[PDB]
Amino acid sequence: DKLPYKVADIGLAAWGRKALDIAENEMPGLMRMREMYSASKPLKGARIAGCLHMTVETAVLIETLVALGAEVRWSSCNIFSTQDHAAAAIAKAGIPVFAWKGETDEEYLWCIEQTLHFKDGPLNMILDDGGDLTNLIHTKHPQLLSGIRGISEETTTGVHNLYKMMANGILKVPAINVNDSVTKSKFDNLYGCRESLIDGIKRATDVMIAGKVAVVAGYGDVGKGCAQALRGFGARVIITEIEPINALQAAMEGYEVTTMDEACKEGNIFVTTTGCVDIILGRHFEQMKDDAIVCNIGHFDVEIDVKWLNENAVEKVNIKPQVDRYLLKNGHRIILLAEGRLVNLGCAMGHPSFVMSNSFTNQVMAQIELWTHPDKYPVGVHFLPKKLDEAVAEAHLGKLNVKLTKLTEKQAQYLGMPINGPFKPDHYRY
Amino acid sequence: DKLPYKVADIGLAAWGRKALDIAENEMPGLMRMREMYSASKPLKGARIAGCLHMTVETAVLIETLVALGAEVRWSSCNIFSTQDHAAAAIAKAGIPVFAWKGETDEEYLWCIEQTLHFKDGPLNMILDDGGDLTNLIHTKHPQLLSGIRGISEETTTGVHNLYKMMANGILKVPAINVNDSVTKSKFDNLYGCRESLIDGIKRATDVMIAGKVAVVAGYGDVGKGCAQALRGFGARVIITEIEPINALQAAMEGYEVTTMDEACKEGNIFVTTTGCVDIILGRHFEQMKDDAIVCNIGHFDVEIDVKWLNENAVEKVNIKPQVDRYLLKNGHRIILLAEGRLVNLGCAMGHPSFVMSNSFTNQVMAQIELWTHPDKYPVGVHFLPKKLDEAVAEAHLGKLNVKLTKLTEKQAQYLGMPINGPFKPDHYRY
Amino acid sequence: DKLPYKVADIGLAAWGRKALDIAENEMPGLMRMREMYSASKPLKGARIAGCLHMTVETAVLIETLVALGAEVRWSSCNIFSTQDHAAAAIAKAGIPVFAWKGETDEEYLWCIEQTLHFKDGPLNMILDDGGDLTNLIHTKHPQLLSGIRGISEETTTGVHNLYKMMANGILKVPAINVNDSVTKSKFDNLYGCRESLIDGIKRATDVMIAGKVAVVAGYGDVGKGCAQALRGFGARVIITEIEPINALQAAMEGYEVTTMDEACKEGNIFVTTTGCVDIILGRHFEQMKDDAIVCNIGHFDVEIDVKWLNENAVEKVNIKPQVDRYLLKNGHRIILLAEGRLVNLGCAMGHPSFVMSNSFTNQVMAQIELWTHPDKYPVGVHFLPKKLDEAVAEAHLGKLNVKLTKLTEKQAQYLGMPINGPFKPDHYRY
Amino acid sequence: DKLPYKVADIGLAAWGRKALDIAENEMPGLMRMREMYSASKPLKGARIAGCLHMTVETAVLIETLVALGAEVRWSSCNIFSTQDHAAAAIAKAGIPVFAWKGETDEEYLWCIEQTLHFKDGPLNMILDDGGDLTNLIHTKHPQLLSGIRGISEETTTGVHNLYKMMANGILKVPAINVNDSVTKSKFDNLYGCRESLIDGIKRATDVMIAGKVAVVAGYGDVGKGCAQALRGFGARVIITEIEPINALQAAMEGYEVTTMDEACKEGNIFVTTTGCVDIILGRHFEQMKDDAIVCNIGHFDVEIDVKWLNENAVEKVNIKPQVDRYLLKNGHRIILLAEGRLVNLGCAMGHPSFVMSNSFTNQVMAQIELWTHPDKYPVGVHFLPKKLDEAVAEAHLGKLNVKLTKLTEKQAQYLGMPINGPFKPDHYRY
Ligand SMILES: NC(=O)c1ccc[n+]([C@@H]2O[C@H](COP(=O)([O-])OP(=O)(O)OC[C@H]3O[C@@H](n4cnc5c(N)ncnc54)[C@H](O)[C@@H]3O)[C@@H](O)[C@H]2O)c1
Ligand SMILES: NC(=O)c1ccc[n+]([C@@H]2O[C@H](COP(=O)([O-])OP(=O)(O)OC[C@H]3O[C@@H](n4cnc5c(N)ncnc54)[C@H](O)[C@@H]3O)[C@@H](O)[C@H]2O)c1
Ligand SMILES: NC(=O)c1ccc[n+]([C@@H]2O[C@H](COP(=O)([O-])OP(=O)(O)OC[C@H]3O[C@@H](n4cnc5c(N)ncnc54)[C@H](O)[C@@H]3O)[C@@H](O)[C@H]2O)c1
Ligand SMILES: NC(=O)c1ccc[n+]([C@@H]2O[C@H](COP(=O)([O-])OP(=O)(O)OC[C@H]3O[C@@H](n4cnc5c(N)ncnc54)[C@H](O)[C@@H]3O)[C@@H](O)[C@H]2O)c1
Ligand SMILES: Nc1ncnc2c1ncn2[C@@H]1O[C@H](CO)[C@@H](O)[C@H]1O
Ligand SMILES: Nc1ncnc2c1ncn2[C@@H]1O[C@H](CO)[C@@H](O)[C@H]1O
Ligand SMILES: Nc1ncnc2c1ncn2[C@@H]1O[C@H](CO)[C@@H](O)[C@H]1O
Ligand SMILES: Nc1ncnc2c1ncn2[C@@H]1O[C@H](CO)[C@@H](O)[C@H]1O
Repeated sequence: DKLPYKVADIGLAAWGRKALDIAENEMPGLMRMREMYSASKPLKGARIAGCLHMTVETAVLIETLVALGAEVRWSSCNIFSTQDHAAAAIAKAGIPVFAWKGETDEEYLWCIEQTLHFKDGPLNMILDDGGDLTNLIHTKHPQLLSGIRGISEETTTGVHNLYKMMANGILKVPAINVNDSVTKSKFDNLYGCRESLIDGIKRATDVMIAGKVAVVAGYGDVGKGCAQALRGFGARVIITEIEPINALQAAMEGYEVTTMDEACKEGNIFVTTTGCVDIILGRHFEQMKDDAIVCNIGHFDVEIDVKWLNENAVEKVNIKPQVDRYLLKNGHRIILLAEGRLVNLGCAMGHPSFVMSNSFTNQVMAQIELWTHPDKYPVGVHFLPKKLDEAVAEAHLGKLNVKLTKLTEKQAQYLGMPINGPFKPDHYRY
Repeated sequence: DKLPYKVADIGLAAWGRKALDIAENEMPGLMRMREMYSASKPLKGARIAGCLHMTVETAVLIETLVALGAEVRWSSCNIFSTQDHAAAAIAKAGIPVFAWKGETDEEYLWCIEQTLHFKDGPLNMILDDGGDLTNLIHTKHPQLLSGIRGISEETTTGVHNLYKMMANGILKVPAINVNDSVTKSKFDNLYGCRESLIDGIKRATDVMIAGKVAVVAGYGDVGKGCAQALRGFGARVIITEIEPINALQAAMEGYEVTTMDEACKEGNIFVTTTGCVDIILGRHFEQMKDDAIVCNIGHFDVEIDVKWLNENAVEKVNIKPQVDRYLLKNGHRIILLAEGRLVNLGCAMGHPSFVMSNSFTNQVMAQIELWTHPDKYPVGVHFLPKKLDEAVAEAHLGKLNVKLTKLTEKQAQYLGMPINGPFKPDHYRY
Repeated sequence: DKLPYKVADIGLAAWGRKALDIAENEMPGLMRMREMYSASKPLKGARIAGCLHMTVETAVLIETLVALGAEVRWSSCNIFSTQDHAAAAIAKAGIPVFAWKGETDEEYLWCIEQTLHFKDGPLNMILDDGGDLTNLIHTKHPQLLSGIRGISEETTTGVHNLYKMMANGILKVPAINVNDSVTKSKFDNLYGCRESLIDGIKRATDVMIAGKVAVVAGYGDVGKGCAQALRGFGARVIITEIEPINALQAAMEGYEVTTMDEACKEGNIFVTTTGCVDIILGRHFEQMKDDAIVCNIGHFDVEIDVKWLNENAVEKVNIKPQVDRYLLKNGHRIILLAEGRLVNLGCAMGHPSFVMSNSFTNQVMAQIELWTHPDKYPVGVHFLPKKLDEAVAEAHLGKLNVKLTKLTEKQAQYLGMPINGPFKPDHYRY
Repeated sequence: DKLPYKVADIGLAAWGRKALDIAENEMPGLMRMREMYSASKPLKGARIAGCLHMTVETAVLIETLVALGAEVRWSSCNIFSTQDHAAAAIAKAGIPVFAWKGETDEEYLWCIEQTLHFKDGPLNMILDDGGDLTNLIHTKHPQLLSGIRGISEETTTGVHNLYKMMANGILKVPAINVNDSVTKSKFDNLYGCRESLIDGIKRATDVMIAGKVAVVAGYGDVGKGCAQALRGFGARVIITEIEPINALQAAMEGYEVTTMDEACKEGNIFVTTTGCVDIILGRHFEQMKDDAIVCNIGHFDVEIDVKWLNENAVEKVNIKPQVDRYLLKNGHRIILLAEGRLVNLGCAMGHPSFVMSNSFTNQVMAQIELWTHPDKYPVGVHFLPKKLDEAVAEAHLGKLNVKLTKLTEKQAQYLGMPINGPFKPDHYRY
């Protein structure tokens, strides 16, 4: 009857395997969860449904969940985020995958539905990134909410929506805040974007960063990280915000701060890290310098009113996959990347293996807590035990040769914490 | 009988007032508290005794408190931090001041006792910086504990000693952790230091930063700032940490992380941002390069073992106030700045006015809650209302010309916060 | 008989043309040269044969040359650097192109042989980048030295070999040192590599640059630029050099200077900007941590002992074009890139359009001088008029929106230069 | 009769010497010129007259000159650049010094005159910095030119006024362009200001760099360093220039380049590195933000129209030595530093010892060339031999733990250079 998996070219399985083995070598954390729980298989009897850009990095994660005894039905939470060779490998591995690069929004949903029913019945766990899976089931298949033991959210947009469902009595299952995890937000969000964002602008535009004026919307971890990438290349970064604290940070860092109404007149490259709608309007395109490159890193595509463009451009010529050059009714052109969607994961390849492992480590730890200590997590959105947090970083210090110092009893007694024990307070903010 | 105030040279008040007039212009938040709460005098019937480095910046805070209608009796929490003209002006402004640069331990504790009693009776509010004002009373004069309505801690050491006092029911009066306030820890700690450290290093040694090797022990907000400073000058910074996360951060920032035992052989400039004992031992000094520069930026002077030096050095000469060249028994020399005490406030002038206001506005804000919302604060250690937190940054945006954007109804709905209302989640770390 | 051009897929013509259309807008200089001399056609009667990586950027150069009234026959100076869609356009446009990515060494030479004869007889002008075209003819077809009016050198290596043939009496025609031109050397060499080096490593390995140790061999313009790129992502850069001034530089910049013998032990990513043989040897390979990535940004592939790896590696697997993973006899694996040859041009797309236009303008400027004012250039190696030089930077100030300032008579008189007249002395080193 | 020297307070000897002892440790170059030429005493018979900011680092140059057999008479090329303890040491040493911080415009000249005649007769050698000494004699005492064997210029201004005198046949004695020495311009000019400018501002204003708008006029080596300094402190930096190449440079560095006319309205800190007059005019003062900080780093005081303020300001209050707060008619205040003269040497200590040794090694090298190999130096202005240049640097590598690499026969043969020999071509600009 139904399909066992749907990928682009299963003949990409071998090239992706080499890719996977190479990525494994950079994923210290993840490989550590394997050589620690493979025998005890803590996720035995689990049937996980995931919605995460099927990238080479997600395969390493998916095989880490399978090594721990879990069953997995995958999907990518992006039509352009998928990496076909990473998929045509997981499929070959025997894991039913439904994801290719460039699925239509109609395809997108079919792929997610394919991962709701296993052989031993419906799913019992959710691994989400963006919130499509947790909401698609919370509103489209409310009869499965009961057989689902736990939820995991990858990104901020996903965790902001959870907190909403909660405050609106719509959350019927417990979810863990992976994103907000220091070793997650202060690494993947910041450091990750610092290298993947421009990798995306470059591969698609091949533009020279030095000289340009880049406007970044929002100064969050993704903003602080994005802004550091352009500025470090020779660009002049302006920043727009709605948060006093964040706004002061950006200025105290050398960044001019204004509105997009006045900044759209100077910028050559525009980047949205914002979590909400209408960041770059048509009233902004009408003032942008010629060939101005516009992209958005945020999760969903509604930061850039891509509609105004396709409905107000004298013409639109696609240069190549996920790259568009429009001709405005004023002469200027506006190279649009990934049709307004995630730029790093659609024009490039996402965050680097190392950084990606820091987040998946947290994802695997979360899946293990939820599926195993159900009593520890009542319906709501819980953080992950700091202890487990500090654990992710510790698992990666070896691959970087980081040599931690060691307190003595003299100091331990002095400070008051354990020479061997914890001391990382919950107030720290990093 | 008693003394009205004890200061170095009251004839320094004229030059101070000037320096004070220049700083007011740079401390917007402070001024904004004045042009808002002087008439209503919210701190009325208040008798504040505070321990904080009597500098030009602590004078604008002090006079802002009296404007708000308080009774202030000052004192400095460091024998070298004081800024004479700043104390001369305060003394002349008729405020009871006890403090000068270069006091003996025996004088430093006398100065504190002088600010325990007011005409209308003992104190009832505490503004600390290090925990020495809240401890002296808690252990020496416990009987006044009753009269004390609240506590306000300026620095991480005070706040670390607060959660302890609580963990052993030693704390008999509530206190607000001003340090851990976003607009204080991520600005005064990090930025502040990113400017005032080297100033103290330079002003004392006039040493060339570029090309040296700077060893910074501890990668906190202070360690992240001090490192960058040196690093931005052309130095090669090595970092020593005990926490993996913090350590991972440095390693992800390009810094080389190891132990001091191995790094004491390479460094030229030694900076301690750690908050605990024995960072730089003799076991190190014995391996340091000729004329290595060693200083401490952490609050107290037990980071660097100045004792060993004093009792293991061939000869110790004094080039100028707070600068000492030691002649080790191996011929090598070691320039000690401020004798292991705070180098920025010791050899320099401390953080700049603009960053100091963020902390002082928080300071004033705190007292207004403690003294005015006692119910809201039960014995223990509390955080300052995020709302007022975001209020400080706000108060500084104008001076910087930061042009904040404003959400429309459409957006305000989307996201789910108030176009004009709050949306700053407490999960945020910054 | 003979072939009209030989490209990978002329069915890429369409795609390559859009790519060119986007570039032209980014290469202000080349167009300015077009919109200035396409009517006066200064290159009329000339038959240019160039050996420069046939990429999109060079496409714009060629079409500019032809727009100036010249005949052109092209070939790439690298077996992996070619950009087939850009060559398929130059092909359709009617221009004879003998290039494509991945040619055999035996093919690479045949492709150059095709660009030696035109219908009107042999070439009379040479546009080189590496020294292969000027050498092939000097040593293989000496009977053609008479017909060549001039030479144009793109890179250091080429201009280094030019200065030799001369010192040896082998140079039979005059050449122009393009590389040493300020708006090329300090722009292309430095800024081009600061952006394209990394873009080469990523697309090829997708390695996380933050947290790694990057060993850079050579601190020339290409070195200073690679160091800065890697060091801005969080990598730890160690530099190796044979020159004190350059060495004192890296040093004074925060970099650690040592020898590859010591460095090969700490390095994670190795980059050779040096222009001579044996920069990285097997004696090193056998000390490199696991999976170390080794690439070469110099011009020729003799900096890394590739021959050793092949004849000493237990096994070699090719992950994907220009990416090989080697298994040494100690287990460790070495990820070689581009087979030792140019990493940016072979793994990425070379430098971004903007920076290449500076270089490519100098180029067009040279061919005009040599072919038009031969009397000015007597057998040897010369520099491009300091005046023309400054003109390359001035034709770009507009696109960047740079607002130069203008002296007044009072000033112009003061200094002693022309308020409109030149002043940039040749002592200047930038 | 005449005076043996003139200092502010000879009692300052003791401490100066301590500072001189320490500085010697940071000047690996000057000491090397000692342990090498003190016995052979090459400057025997020389009566050197030199105008250079009499500072601790100068006293070291001076003492090196005497150790090499040269007689000496000194004066400061600045009214506020002198360091009284470093002059009270040279005086006690027995050397005739005529300098002291804060000398009226008339004392400045009388000091230079004192150093025009030695017992054995007039001067036969000049070591200048600015061109004061060399001009005063050329125009006031032309009768000494015959007895003067050579000239040494420390800075750009003077060197620019030498090529000038030459171009006007008014230069009657051979001079050496020391400034343009790579290990001088790309170190003293660049890395020197990077630390000296902000130290001057800081000590003077103690203002906060972070979050301010800084305008640097002139993007030369001095502009490159000051720009980078302010920038790494968290300040936004606007750059003004008249040169297209230097201009593109700033822009490809991310700096916004405009004109003071537009800029003056934004900046908070104004720094002049230009070499000419009328940089910051009254027309600019009337638009500046309140309490803006203005200062010049160039050599002489005519970049900032100080005369205008003095004659258009409501009132001018002196904050303290070399610091003034002016009151314009619009209520705004202008904090003027050093009265418009060098800000790094007038309010700070100048460049750190280490860097001042590279410059001073060249200084002592030139005198040994002019005063020992005259036939080699005809009337005009020459560059110090490249061989000697590379020596300066090479002589500082050890102190910084730099570990240069050595070429092999295999490579030297390759390149064509001497494994042990030189190769630093003069086409290199560094
Ligand atoms: N591209 C990736 O690979 C990737 C990685 C991480 C997170 N994300 C996405 O990024 C978003 C979260 O960003 P984060 O975690 O880096 O930081 P965050 O959510 O903390 O950042 C939000 C910041 O943006 C500001 N902002 C909100 N509305 C704005 C408006 N209209 N104009 C200007 N600024 C505005 C807010 O004030 C806030 O300071 C989510 O949508 C998440 O999906 C994507
Ligand atoms: N001089 C100033 O201007 C100034 C400013 C802020 C805070 N302080 C003082 O400094 C401390 C606060 O520093 P902060 O808030 O920037 O940082 P913090 O306390 O958050 O960080 C301390 C860091 O030091 C590390 N550390 C602890 N012991 C160590 C050891 N033995 N070896 C190596 N590393 C070690 C910890 O892992 C931690 O990450 C307090 O003492 C506070 O009083 C002084
Ligand atoms: N990939 C590209 O885009 C690109 C761009 C420009 C130049 N190049 C190539 O680069 C070379 C020119 O370099 P450039 O203009 O960037 O700077 P440059 O030529 O000035 O660099 C030479 C530097 O490398 C150093 N060096 C020489 N031998 C060394 C050795 N054996 N070990 C360590 N260091 C050594 C030299 O001392 C010198 O400082 C030529 O090969 C040229 O063909 C490639
Ligand atoms: N105080 C110090 O420590 C110090 C150190 C070095 C040099 N200096 C002085 O600085 C000058 C030269 O500096 P350098 O060697 O760093 O570089 P340089 O002489 O190359 O700098 C000159 C640059 O300034 C620019 N400029 C000239 N007029 C301008 C104008 N009206 N507006 C804007 N920009 C303009 C020019 O375009 C040029 O690029 C000399 O006067 C020298 O005396 C002072
Ligand atoms: N390489 C990648 N593979 C999988 N997930 C990624 C990757 N790159 C970024 N992400 C995650 O994507 C989320 C948003 O969709 C970010 O929070 C980040 O955590
Ligand atoms: N300029 C200064 N005046 C008063 N307090 C300061 C100053 N500089 C730094 N500090 C404070 O010193 C504390 C540690 O003693 C830091 O928390 C910071 O708040
Ligand atoms: N994008 C590119 N297109 C054409 N030539 C390039 C490109 N990138 C780098 N180069 C040139 O390659 C030369 C060395 O092969 C460098 O001097 C540089 O000028
Ligand atoms: N510390 C210092 N000692 C002596 N001369 C200095 C000092 N700092 C800078 N200078 C010199 O002042 C010159 C310009 O007057 C600069 O070229 C620089 O060489």
